[PDB]
Amino acid sequence: SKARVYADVNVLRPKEYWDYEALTVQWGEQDDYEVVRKVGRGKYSEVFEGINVNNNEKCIIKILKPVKKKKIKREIKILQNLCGGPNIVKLLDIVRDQHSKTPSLIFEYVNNTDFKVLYPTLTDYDIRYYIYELLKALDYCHSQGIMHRDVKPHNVMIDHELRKLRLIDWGLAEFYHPGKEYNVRVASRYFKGPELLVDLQDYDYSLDMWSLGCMFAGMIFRKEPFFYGHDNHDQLVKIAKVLGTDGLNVYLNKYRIELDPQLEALVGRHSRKPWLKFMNADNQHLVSPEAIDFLDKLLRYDHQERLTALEAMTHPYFQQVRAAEN
Ligand SMILES: O=c1cc(-c2ccc(O)c(O)c2)oc2cc(O)cc(O)c12
Repeated sequence: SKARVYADVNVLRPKEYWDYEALTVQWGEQDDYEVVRKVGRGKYSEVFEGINVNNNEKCIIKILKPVKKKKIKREIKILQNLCGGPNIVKLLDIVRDQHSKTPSLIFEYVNNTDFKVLYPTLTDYDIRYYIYELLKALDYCHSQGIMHRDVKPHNVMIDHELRKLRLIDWGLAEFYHPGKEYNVRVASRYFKGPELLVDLQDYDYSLDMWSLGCMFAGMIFRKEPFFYGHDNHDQLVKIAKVLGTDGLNVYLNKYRIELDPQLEALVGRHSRKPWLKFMNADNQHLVSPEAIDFLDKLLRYDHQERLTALEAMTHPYFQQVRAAEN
């Protein structure tokens, strides 16, 4: 299996571009940046609104928890490679504590509203707009040879007033190389593509399109997370109970994959549930044939069948957003 688009990006570029292990970091001044207030946290970092003391401008200070240096340089390399791309978070500086050497990444500040509060207020038009903005970021990183591998609302910062969106947390992102077998313990459970869940390791940028599909279903159906598995086995069961097992079977057969007996037994057999069965009084104003058609084209078991980010942006679902831009 191989990407249908941008498969040669890292092939054609100098090794300096994707060989992140050979990076030697230029450390800035730790004292340029002061923590103002904690805003976020996760397994690998803590995140603070900060102040650049030279120019009194806001910034984000992402303090990294202990991890292998390889992973730090990977995230730094990918951020440098993508800095300036549409809707990609801007890495501004890289600094460290002198005594403990704990690194922090300094980013542009985005005046975010949390998705659990923001999304329920978004009109049908806003959903189209912000998803279009997120697609610009994904097509860009894909075009630059990078898979994000952790698309989810928690990693999409939205300053709603300015209608500004940024794709953040590149800490699980990787360079795409034709034929490479990747770790499948990426993404957050509710957003893991079937490839991850059945152990297909030669995946590509299309993994992000599945994750975007999950985010999008959660928005239009007002069911967050859309596929709510308690563990990775359960996650595949939850998918199969919507897409149906006949489709899973064709998929597995195509890529010569068999499930673990325990996993196979848990998935069982399930008819496909048509998308309209998720419409209700709460989500009615958001669910249209174009939304459904676009969703259907993202949530396919076969990663090769999913729309690319570039095709996604051209879907008639976005035609109003494109017209506003043109
Ligand atoms: O502007 C924000 C920027 C970031 C951020 C930026 C880059 C990252 O690699 C990351 O992991 C988080 O994270 C936030 C997290 C928040 O809760 C609120 C925010 O405004 C931000």
